[PDB]
Amino acid sequence: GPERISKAYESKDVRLVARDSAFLGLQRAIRSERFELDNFKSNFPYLTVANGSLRTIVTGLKGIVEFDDGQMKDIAKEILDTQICGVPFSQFGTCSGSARDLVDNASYQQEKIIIKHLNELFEKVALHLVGAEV
Repeated sequence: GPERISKAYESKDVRLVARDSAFLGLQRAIRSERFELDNFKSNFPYLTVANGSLRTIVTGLKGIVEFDDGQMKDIAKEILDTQICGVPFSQFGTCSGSARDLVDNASYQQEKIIIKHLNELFEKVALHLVGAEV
């Protein structure tokens, strides 16, 4: 007998509870979580993917279009598109041996300007952050 039973949860305030969950999705987006030159020192090109934060905050963005249903959804698309290190998110999802040789030839001070590309990038994230003060 291949039958399984599951406990049923009470259903009440489907939209109200769902709205609260959407709030938490934005919270993860605010906390962020990314390693810097400490591990990007020698493993800069090694960690190309791992749901670092771009994909997780994109899920929260889906909840934004569903509840707000405004032009904020369009702003979310722009947030995904960004250039860091002179190359877009598309060329920052993989490792290249051409970029591994360039990194080694560069020093820490050169990586400091590269981390600055990241610093402004963080600032753009804060621009969508002020979407709660409106």
